[PDB]
Amino acid sequence: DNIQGITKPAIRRLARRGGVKRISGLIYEETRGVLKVFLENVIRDAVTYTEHAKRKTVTAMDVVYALKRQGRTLYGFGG
Amino acid sequence: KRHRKVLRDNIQGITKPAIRRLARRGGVKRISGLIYEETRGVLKVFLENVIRDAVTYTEHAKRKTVTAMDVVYALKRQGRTLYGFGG
Amino acid sequence: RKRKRCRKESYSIYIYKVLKQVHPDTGISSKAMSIMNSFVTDIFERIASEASRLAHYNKRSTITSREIQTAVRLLLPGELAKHAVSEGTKAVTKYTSSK
Amino acid sequence: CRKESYSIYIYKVLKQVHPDTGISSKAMSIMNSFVTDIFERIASEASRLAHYNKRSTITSREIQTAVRLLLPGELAKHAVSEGTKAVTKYTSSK
Amino acid sequence: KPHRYRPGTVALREIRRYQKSTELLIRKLPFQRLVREIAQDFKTDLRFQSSAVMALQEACEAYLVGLFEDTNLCAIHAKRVTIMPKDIQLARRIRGERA
Amino acid sequence: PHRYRPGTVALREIRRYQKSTELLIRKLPFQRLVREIAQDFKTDLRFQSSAVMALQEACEAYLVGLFEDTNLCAIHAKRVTIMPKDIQLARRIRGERA
Amino acid sequence: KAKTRSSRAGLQFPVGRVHRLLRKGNYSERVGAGAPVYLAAVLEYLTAEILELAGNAARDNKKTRIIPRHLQLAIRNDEELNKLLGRVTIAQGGVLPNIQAVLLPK
Amino acid sequence: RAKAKTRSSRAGLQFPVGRVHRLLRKGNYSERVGAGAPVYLAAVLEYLTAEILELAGNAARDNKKTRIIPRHLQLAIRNDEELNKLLGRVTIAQGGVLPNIQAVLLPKK
DNA sequence: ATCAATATCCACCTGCAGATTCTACCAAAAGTGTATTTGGAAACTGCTCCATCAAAAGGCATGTTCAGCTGAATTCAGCTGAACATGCCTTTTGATGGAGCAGTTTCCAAATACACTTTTGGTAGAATCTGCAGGTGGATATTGAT
DNA sequence: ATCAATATCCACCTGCAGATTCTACCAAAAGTGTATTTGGAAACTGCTCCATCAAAAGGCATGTTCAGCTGAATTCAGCTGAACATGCCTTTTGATGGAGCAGTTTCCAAATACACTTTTGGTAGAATCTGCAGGTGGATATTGAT
Ligand SMILES: [Cl-]
Ligand SMILES: [Cl-]
Ligand SMILES: [Cl-]
Ligand SMILES: [Cl-]
Ligand SMILES: [Cl-]
Ligand SMILES: [Mn+2]
Ligand SMILES: [Mn+2]
Ligand SMILES: [Mn+2]
Ligand SMILES: [Mn+2]
Ligand SMILES: [Mn+2]
Ligand SMILES: [Mn+2]
Ligand SMILES: [Mn+2]
Ligand SMILES: [Mn+2]
Ligand SMILES: [Mn+2]
Ligand SMILES: [Mn+2]
Ligand SMILES: [Mn+2]
Ligand SMILES: [Mn+2]
Ligand SMILES: [Mn+2]
Ligand SMILES: [Mn+2]
Ligand SMILES: [Mn+2]
Ligand SMILES: [Mn+2]
Ligand SMILES: [Mn+2]
Ligand SMILES: [Mn+2]
Ligand SMILES: [Mn+2]
Repeated sequence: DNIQGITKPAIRRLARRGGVKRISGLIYEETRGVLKVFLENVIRDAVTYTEHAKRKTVTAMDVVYALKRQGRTLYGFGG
Repeated sequence: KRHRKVLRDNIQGITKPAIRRLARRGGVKRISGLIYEETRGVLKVFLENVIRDAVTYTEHAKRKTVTAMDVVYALKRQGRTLYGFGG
Repeated sequence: RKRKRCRKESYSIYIYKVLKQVHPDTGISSKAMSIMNSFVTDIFERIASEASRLAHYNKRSTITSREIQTAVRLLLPGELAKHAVSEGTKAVTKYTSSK
Repeated sequence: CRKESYSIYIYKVLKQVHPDTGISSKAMSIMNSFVTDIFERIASEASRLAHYNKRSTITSREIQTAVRLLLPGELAKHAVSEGTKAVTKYTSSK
Repeated sequence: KPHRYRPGTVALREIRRYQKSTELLIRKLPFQRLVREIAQDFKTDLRFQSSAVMALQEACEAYLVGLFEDTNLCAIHAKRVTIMPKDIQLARRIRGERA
Repeated sequence: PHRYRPGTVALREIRRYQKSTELLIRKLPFQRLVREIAQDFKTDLRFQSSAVMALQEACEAYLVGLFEDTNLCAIHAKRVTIMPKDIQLARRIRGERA
Repeated sequence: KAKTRSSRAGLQFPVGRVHRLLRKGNYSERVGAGAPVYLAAVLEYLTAEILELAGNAARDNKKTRIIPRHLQLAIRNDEELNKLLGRVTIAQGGVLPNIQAVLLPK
Repeated sequence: RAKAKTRSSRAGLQFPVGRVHRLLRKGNYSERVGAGAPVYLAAVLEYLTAEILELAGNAARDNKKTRIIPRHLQLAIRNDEELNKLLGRVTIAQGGVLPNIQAVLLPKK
């Protein structure tokens, strides 16, 4: 499974940047579930932008538009 | 030519038992004594943000009356959509 | 003396029609109708807007049934979108058969 | 397939405020996204304003109200100022 | 002899009472008074459509009833039954509001 | 043998990664991940490298702020250790759940 | 010989008006002929799905007439409508009955 | 005949008054755009760019950098009460977070 | 396990307010016919993007130790909830005066519409420069022991 | 707090590759100049809809007393999660080759835009219909004390 590729030391760095000092063991599987969910919502919308344009490549703008729909605006790849 | 009574301090009109009724609908069983002033603080901020925009919509339309639609448009900007008044 | 008159437009007559189709015996209060009217106008804007974006995104001057459909896929939860996409396609083919 | 950014205009504004400082390419694209972003926020609100009042035209008056609705208090105030400064100086030239 | 409900019992009855209902919970003249005071600080000599104060009241009460759900979860997360300002504060910040 | 007290490396690690701005999930398992998920939607989809880089930026920020939020919830319950129930509460209050 | 487009598409919703509204709202320079039809259908399907559940909610509370409480119950108890309307307030709707278990005696 | 002078120049702006006019037109925001609208808008846009780059630049000099990088943008925006709210739901690629350690987590001594 | 005290449910009635049905003008679809776009269907590129391959490198999985954190159990002071008298002030309802929506008309200041004519933003090699990978060498923090 | 002892960070320097800034062009926007439609500010003006005021009722906010139970504090053990060293392995990174595409250009059938002229669906009051708000009283549950 590829979700398990998102490893414990990576999830712990994110937590360190997010300012967490101590981390419970059940967190990493919890985190993967949430990351999983996030990626789906965003990609579902992005591919839907792709299919509409009759393209086969997902563009940066496709992800930017999806992220805007989801209320999470991203700067630096088009707006 | 005539005047109204000065409107001042009306946030205290939002009484404690009303704040207690709202929390009950919100599922609160027990309430700290300091809650009531906090709520008033939060409500006031809410109302200002919402009304400011409502009035801005009024100033723009060159009106003197605030309409339900002004308030519904304000509420939409602010991300809290209201159904049932022109919604 | 002379007199002046006005006119408003809502989805009320349609909402009532659809109400009678599903619950023939049931009625609807004004506040309830007004809420329903608010709902149509809302969904109408969300779809029209997203459709407008899709068109502008692909350097297109025209909103077609297809922009509407994609928009619908983006705004509705699956199985509300699955049914909606279905009902709408039914309407366009039916509309195209009798010209 | 020609593109378009606000880069040269941002670079121009960058050099007016800090002559000595430059901007990485990634930073520039972030700014380009910012300008594009706010532009849409203001235009939309202006479009909304016009339609609400059964109006066909977006005027500076619409931008100004839109700017009021979208910008935080001290930022609305300076922006509203700067924009009027820009329209007046534009009318000056006859 | 005199009868007394243990503390919490009347609270639970009230929670049930008011969740079953849909009436406005702030009294209507003091709320109106509050709104006219605030609105008059932005612009003077305004008037209000009735539906506009009622819209504002519905919107407010909805906001607070819901903040209280979120506040209530926060007290509980901290192994308490009593809501306090830090619960509202925590809730308002996670939500994305402030001060 | 020298040993730092538990918590001392952590406060050091927090400082490192807040002071910095690099991506924190390593790029290939992630790129790999994004590609699996997408084909739950279509096949022979293709990705601009910048598109996967965009998704990765979107993810880490999301998770980092959720982690800020989870952390406040943990401290609120007078703990220093975040747990699933903290992530649960933060996502509920945000509106992503229940 | 006149034949309303709503009739042609088998819809209650006014395909004609929905056409007018797409135009005078400026979403694009031109509007395709199928767009208001598809849209009017989706509007009609969604008001149908909601009124269905709200009617069910009125009958279970022995009422003939739908009131805003029934809209609110129908909406907040349906997983997908609740998502669609997650940021919507229904005037006079109330909340769903819910008491955290931690709060009950026993 | 006569001698051309760009609307940006007439308004004393660096930002493209002409381009902002075209974009308002081709975005379908209204049937018509007044001549004052793009001027006003372009000014407003320029001003916000100035305010950000001002503060983002001050931060680059404090890291001894000639070049503004996203970190300085992120520093500038998230440290200014108002810019931070305007951009409250915006992610800045390669921005990082503001250094902040919740005090409870620091040692007692 | 019973009892007294409460509160909540839940069905019965009925004029009346609020919802339905109905009427008749008329605004706005619909039908026609002419005038414009436009989004394709085929034909062509250059260019990103996959698909592999294989070094070398940090970075990750492991397992053991032990610090110290989370949660449990107890204790207690004081705060908040329940209950009741009292009386203020909201709620209703109603009449009236009057501002100011909203409906209309008429007319310019202002926008749109071509036709041309510069002028600029974008683009692509060539020509300078700033971080950057690294290296210290030194300070700065930290831990376990007196 | 001092002392000593690892361990880790972090400023002072420094040549060089990967980027930024600089040069030299051009199609495509932007600007001008002239000729015309036209949206919407103004000036009324009818008339809803709002702002007060007030009387009279009786619903609730208030203030007070008091004890149940909650929150805060302490103490403590067991068990989880941090830190660390070791060692294997996944990930980076660095070109290469070739196909599967998005991006253009250009051509016409097909689709959409308009303007009038009917023709009908939708709306506003008016005239009927009618749930059910509100006011009850008996049962059925619930709570808390002997
Ligand atoms: Cl989400
Ligand atoms: Cl070395
Ligand atoms: Cl000693
Ligand atoms: Cl002409
Ligand atoms: Cl306790
Ligand atoms: Mn049915
Ligand atoms: Mn009693
Ligand atoms: Mn203008
Ligand atoms: Mn009547
Ligand atoms: Mn080797
Ligand atoms: Mn009193
Ligand atoms: Mn040039
Ligand atoms: Mn140039
Ligand atoms: Mn360096
Ligand atoms: Mn280095
Ligand atoms: Mn010793
Ligand atoms: Mn080089
Ligand atoms: Mn003419
Ligand atoms: Mn006119
Ligand atoms: Mn007493
Ligand atoms: Mn006691
Ligand atoms: Mn121990
Ligand atoms: Mn008819
Ligand atoms: Mn009743």
